Amino acid sequence: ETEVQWWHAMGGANGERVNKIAEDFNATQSEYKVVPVYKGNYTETMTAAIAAFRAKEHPQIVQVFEVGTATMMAAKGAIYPVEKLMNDAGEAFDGDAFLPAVVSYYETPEGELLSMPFNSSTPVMWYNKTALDAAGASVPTTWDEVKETAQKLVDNGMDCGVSFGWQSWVMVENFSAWHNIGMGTKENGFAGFDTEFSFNNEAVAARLDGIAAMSEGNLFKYGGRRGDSLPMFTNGECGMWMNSSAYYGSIKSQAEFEFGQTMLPLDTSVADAPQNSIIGGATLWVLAGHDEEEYKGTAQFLTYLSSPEVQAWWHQETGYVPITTAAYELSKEQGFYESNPGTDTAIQQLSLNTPTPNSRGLRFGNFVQVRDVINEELEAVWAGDKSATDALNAAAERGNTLLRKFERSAK
Ligand SMILES: O=P(O)(O)OC[C@H](O)CO
Repeated sequence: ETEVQWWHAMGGANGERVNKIAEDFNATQSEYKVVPVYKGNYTETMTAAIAAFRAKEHPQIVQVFEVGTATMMAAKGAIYPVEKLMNDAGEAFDGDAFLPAVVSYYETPEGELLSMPFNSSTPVMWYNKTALDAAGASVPTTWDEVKETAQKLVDNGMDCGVSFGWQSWVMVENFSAWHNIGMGTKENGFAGFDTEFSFNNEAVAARLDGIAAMSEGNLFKYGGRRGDSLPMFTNGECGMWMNSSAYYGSIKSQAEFEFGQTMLPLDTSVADAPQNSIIGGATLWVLAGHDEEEYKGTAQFLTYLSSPEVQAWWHQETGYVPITTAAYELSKEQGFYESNPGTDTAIQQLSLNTPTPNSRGLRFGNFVQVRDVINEELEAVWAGDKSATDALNAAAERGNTLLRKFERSAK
């Protein structure tokens, strides 16, 4: 058998599902063996795959988070564009089948998808319904309601009211799209490499300052980057938790309480109605430099991932959105949204209203490094070391240096 190495960043429950998908494909035919290899968080996984390319130890497939897309698109010669791979191997590829938001987010300026969609998400407001009920609180729709609900929870003895993971993705990137404000110039990077950051504005700053002020009295508690704060929610310590829809699998298995999810809170001091939320998660890039049989097996595995049944199973088990309309329709016909209330929140929120350039998503080179900058500066806010105005100004300044570095090399 010819092995197809797939380096990915799926840990915990979702990682076990990756291994089930690969092995199911391996059991259906006798020519190709997909070998999934966990390489760490998204940054570690992308870094590892790129570093391996010199020693020719790089995988056939690498999962690269949405953040890394501009960098991967500029890495011409390192990637095998998926449409060319599929045609070369004799496998179908129909980009139009993917959700419109996925297509608009990932397509090149000429309308081509270079990578294979797989795990797309958006942030939702997770909540402990048991704790809300005991506190006499309601599911919030606005930021004022988030604070009031947090107060009721803590008054009723909850350790803390609200927290969030992936804080830049949630409280800067998605917060901006949800309120139709720009994240950077040149249409959040889609219109040019000469972009600069625009999130250092009064709307974002005032919200971050408001959250920091909730630390007193434990209405808010910071619980770290990425998914580090997950056990705060599943242990029943915080009653509200904003993070990826893709925590559904972990939450369903680890939470001893009744849980729900709803759309992100609206900051009514910024807007009277929400816009839409934006993509998170990753896509699958095929790397150059391998042989024909390795690519044939890669293409056949991508076909296995393209089926509505596999896409629906992945969505149902993880909380990543159904990546195609067909997978959504299959899940609906199976009664999944009736039997599991709220699992259609993420797909609805991505397409809530006709998008604007501010709500398409983001495309910034070196955004892997900018993500660290933004997390560092937000941590300075939670620690009381900087105001949000100063922290965001520093994040935009440091981020702009990274954008200029990318622009200089992308020519
Ligand atoms: O937890 P995920 O896979 O939905 O990813 C969250 C963010 O989009 C990562 O940048």
